[PDB]
Amino acid sequence: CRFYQHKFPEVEDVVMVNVRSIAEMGAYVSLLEYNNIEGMILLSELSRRRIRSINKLIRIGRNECVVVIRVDKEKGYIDLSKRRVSPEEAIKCEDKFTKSKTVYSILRHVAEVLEYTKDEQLESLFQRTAWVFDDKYKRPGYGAYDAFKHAVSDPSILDSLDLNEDEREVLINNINRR
Amino acid sequence: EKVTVHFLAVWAGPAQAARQGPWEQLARDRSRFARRITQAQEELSPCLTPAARARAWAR
Amino acid sequence: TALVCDNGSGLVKAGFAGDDAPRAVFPSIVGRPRHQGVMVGMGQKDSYVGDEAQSKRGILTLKYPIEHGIITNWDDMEKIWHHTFYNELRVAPEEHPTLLTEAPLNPKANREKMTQIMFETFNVPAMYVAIQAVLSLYASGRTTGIVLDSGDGVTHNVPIYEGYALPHAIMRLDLAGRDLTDYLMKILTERGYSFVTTAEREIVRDIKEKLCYVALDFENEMATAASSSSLEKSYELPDGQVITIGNERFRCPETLFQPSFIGMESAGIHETTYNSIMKCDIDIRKDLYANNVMSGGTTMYPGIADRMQKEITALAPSTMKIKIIAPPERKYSVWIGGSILASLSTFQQMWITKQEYDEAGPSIVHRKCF
Amino acid sequence: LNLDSIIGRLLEVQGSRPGKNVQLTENEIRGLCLKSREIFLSQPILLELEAPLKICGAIHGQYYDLLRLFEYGGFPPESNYLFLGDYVDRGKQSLETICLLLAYKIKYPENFFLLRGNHECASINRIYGFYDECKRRYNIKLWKTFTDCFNCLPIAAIVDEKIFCCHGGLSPDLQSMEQIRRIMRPTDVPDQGLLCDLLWSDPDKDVQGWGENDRGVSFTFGAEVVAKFLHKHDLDLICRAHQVVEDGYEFFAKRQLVTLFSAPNYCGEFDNAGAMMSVDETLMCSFQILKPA
Amino acid sequence: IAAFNIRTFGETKMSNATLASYIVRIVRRYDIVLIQEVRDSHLVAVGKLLDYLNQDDPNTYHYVVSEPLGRNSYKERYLFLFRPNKVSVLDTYQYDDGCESCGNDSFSREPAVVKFSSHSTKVKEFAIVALHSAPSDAVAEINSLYDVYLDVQQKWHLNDVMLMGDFNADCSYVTSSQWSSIRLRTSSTFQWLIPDSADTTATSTNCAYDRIVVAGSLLQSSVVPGSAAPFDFQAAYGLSNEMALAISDHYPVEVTL
Ligand SMILES: Nc1ncnc2c1ncn2[C@@H]1O[C@H](COP(=O)(O)OP(=O)(O)OP(=O)(O)O)[C@@H](O)[C@H]1O
Ligand SMILES: *[C@@H]1O[C@H](CO)[C@@H](O[C@@H]2O[C@H](CO)[C@@H](O)[C@H](O)[C@H]2NC(C)=O)[C@H](O)[C@H]1NC(C)=O
Ligand SMILES: [Mn+2]
Repeated sequence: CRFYQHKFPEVEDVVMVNVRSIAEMGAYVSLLEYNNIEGMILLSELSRRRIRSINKLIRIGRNECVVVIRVDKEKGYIDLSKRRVSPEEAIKCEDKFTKSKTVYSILRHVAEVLEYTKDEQLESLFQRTAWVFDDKYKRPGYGAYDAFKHAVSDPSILDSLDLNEDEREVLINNINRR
Repeated sequence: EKVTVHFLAVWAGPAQAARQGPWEQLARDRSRFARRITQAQEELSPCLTPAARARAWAR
Repeated sequence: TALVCDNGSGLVKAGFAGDDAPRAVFPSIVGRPRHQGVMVGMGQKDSYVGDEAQSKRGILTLKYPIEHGIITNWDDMEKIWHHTFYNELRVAPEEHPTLLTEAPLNPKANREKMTQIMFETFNVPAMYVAIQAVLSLYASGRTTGIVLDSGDGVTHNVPIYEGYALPHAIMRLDLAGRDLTDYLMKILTERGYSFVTTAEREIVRDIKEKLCYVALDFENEMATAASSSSLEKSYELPDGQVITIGNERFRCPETLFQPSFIGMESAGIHETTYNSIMKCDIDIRKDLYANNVMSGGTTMYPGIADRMQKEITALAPSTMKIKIIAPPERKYSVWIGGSILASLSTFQQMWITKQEYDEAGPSIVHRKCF
Repeated sequence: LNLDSIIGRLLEVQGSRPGKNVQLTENEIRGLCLKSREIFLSQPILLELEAPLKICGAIHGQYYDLLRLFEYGGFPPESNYLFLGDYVDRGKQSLETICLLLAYKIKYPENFFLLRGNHECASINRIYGFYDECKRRYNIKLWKTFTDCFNCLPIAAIVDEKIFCCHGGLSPDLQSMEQIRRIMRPTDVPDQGLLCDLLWSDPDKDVQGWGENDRGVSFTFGAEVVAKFLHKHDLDLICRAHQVVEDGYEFFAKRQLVTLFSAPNYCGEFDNAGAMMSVDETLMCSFQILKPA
Repeated sequence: IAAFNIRTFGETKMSNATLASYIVRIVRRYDIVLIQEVRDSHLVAVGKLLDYLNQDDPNTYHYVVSEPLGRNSYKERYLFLFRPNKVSVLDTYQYDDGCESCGNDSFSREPAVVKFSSHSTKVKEFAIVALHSAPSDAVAEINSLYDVYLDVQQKWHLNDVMLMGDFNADCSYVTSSQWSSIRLRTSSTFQWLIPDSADTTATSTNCAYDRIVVAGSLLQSSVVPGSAAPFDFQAAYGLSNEMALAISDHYPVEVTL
């Protein structure tokens, strides 16, 4: 399941990608935050062939953060740009990716106990937990993470969630194992 | 350093409109559809052969 | 190179094989002047088609020569195609193979005239006729499944197995796009608004397309409509006036599920889908249940995916794996599927060629196109 | 072939609000194409030119800037022009640009000269816009006519044995000028060899000798490589056009080389200047610069 | 020939069965009538008007109607109604007033120009120029009419041109001192048949708003002196002041050939 309520990124966000293949017209990439849907990164700058484009392909083991240049929700395309990300902008992306991944990892163990098999079932769990904090605090990503850390000291944060006693214990357990 | 400076400002109209072209955003939106045929071809063709094309209306 | 011309009741979708979207989308309308006259700076026109025909409808008698999916007037239809090739795509038909699309269960006599016109009147080098529902399935990238193709004029359920329609299971519901628009116009009128000028009558369709949705729980929201503070939304008219729309947002597409609202005794789309599966061989139902693909513009309403999921699970055997696929591209899925089919290398020997027609005659269409 | 009516219609729209299209007939542009490819084949592959002239760099389809560019240095024949290529990709009106240049080539074949850029290559302008641009506004059969003229374009020029001009740069295989004259046309751009190298290499301030080129299909060369070639033939500093530089021009070897890029506000993504070099009758060099908006 | 500005001539006004009756009676008096200020986006009113007139015989009236003209959202058409048994249309064209996007077009509502064939009269070829002036641009637009005459000469080799329509001409719109700026009046080529003293307003004001202006030797000698006058349809049809305004705020201007 994706990390956030919305199914597509907003124009101008910088997102992290995995480089999947090299073709004539660019690199196909997977958005790590959006359930691995496929995007693209336009040709970085100037001009280039495919022969030495593999020296530009070290991102496959680097997972660069790139900015969304165009979206078309109807057609399904996401175009991205590497060239416009500054090093200072990049530092936040590494931090954001680690933070958002942490919420996922907490919830992924949650997903195992109830044995979800369909993405929409997993999303609804998210809708009632991680995404409640994201919406309540109008801070995508950061909201869920900050609240989970607090649960060590403030257990009451799960009380307003629609959960039974059993559901609560396994969620609480996985925080302690951190 | 013989620069004849031309600090030439807008004298036509929408200066930023006639520089950034839709072609790089229409050829890119072509390949990602051009590649969809090949992935489809490896799933769509086995129903488009003369031996099987006569199978359907038989049953 | 190849052309794809999807002839629809409401909208014609035309373009080139290989392109991801149709070049031209315009109303399937041909208009002939009721009176004698000219537009300033023009010679006398005998007909207008499409966009120009819509905007001048006042002085014309409009014809929608595609009624409930079936081509029913060949004089009018000749003029829609003439407009498509020469004015909209700006191509010469003799250079380009042209794939046409046909409605499901099109009568045999109708099929033949389509082939005849293309060759003798337009001299196309090749042509093919594909069932629209089948093209829709291809574009989603699977070969087995049941298509819900619901458009402007007609809705069809078409179960498809191994690439070919199953004639024993096609159901026809005469409830589709323009019935919903008309129903909305009625109930919006009942609220105490007036759509008098043509300018004001055409916009009702726009309101439908943008703000309407299918309710997840019907019973709850019908009581909650007036009370709720968040349901009701406002749409600004072009003059400046702002009207408020309430329970009409979700009552309108409900018509799809309960045709009785407008006096049709047919069964709803959830029921017809079920009836379609049970008319097929017991051997295949597992695969149908798992591949309900929805198609066409009137299936575009937000929320319809989740509502279909629920209503079908209730009717089917308890353990059947059900999945509804609602491709984001589904307002052009018919055309796009046509674009894919005509681009395959394998498909190049399935075309009806000019040679073949000269030997066999119009009856070839049944041998080659099915 | 009435060149002036076609050219007249193209130029009448100068000064209008940008975006306005010019729609020639298919037969006319085919007419432009059919009368264009004859003069190039009749002239040498290594041109021998005379001053005075105006020199200008890459255009990349910024047609309204091309029309603005001629407003300052003088229309032919009050001053001669050579453009160095890269006018067929990314911008919005590549077609008008190339169609206008060939028409002027036919009118003034001894006063107007065009070299081949790396974008004058089927595999490139397939990717970066020009193939797609012909399909929307015209058709692909006419595109094939275009892939016939490019194969006969020249690639470099030397002014009075003192200023060496070309699109890309030097090659470790270029020992005699005869090696260039022997390359046969029409030709595609091969996957290796001299013709490729002349169109793609770039200078770099921090390499000594030969380095690896980010472009792939070619190479980089350092500061010491530059000095030896000029020295062997008793030549001076070199002026070429293929890069993007913020100032419109940028020196990189203690003023021994300048790069020209002539399209300001490049494709709406940059705030760079575009520069033109103005060379008078005595070979004195000056610069013409379009400052950012 | 008439020039009739029908205030907010649209669907609303034509659906009223009463108003339709009276409008049709007015048109039927005339063999050619120009209707101005047609605010009819999709030509529904125009269709409904021709249907009423052409119920019994389909060729009583033919039409010449324009595209919506304008710099802004407000756009009007020129609607020509003519009897095809009396005159024929050989050619029409929209005056090219230049490039709107440049901001150089001389008129907000470009005059429609129609070449007529008239077999029954002494004059064989003549032009009708249509003008609905912009209220707030009357001064500039009337001046621009000088240039329109010269254009007509080039295309058709025709000196005989009749200019008619809603000029918006009056005391406030053209004051005494401004009259000396209008070449069309100071030049003896043009006879002004509607004088300053005529009253063409249905209100109690005394304003010569509507005018007909004629150029050319041949056409001038065909005009019957003094026939140009307002037709008070209120008087002739005995109406109240309220219904008169509901129809239109302008009277027709008529002429007999
Ligand atoms: N977002 C939307 N919401 C509701 N209705 C819509 C939306 N978009 C389009 N429609 C309606 O869909 C119809 C057009 O759909 P489509 O083009 O699939 O029909 P068609 O293909 O022309 O006809 P057919 O499907 O019978 O061949 C029109 O009635 C249009 O009003
Ligand atoms: C057509 O319009 C006229 C005026 O707009 C209508 O006459 C008026 O009708 C209303 C009815 O709502 C009365 O209240 C007024 O007193 C009438 N005013 C005058 C001055 O007559 C006429 O009724 C309309 N006809 C139709 C068929 O709609
Ligand atoms: Mn280059």
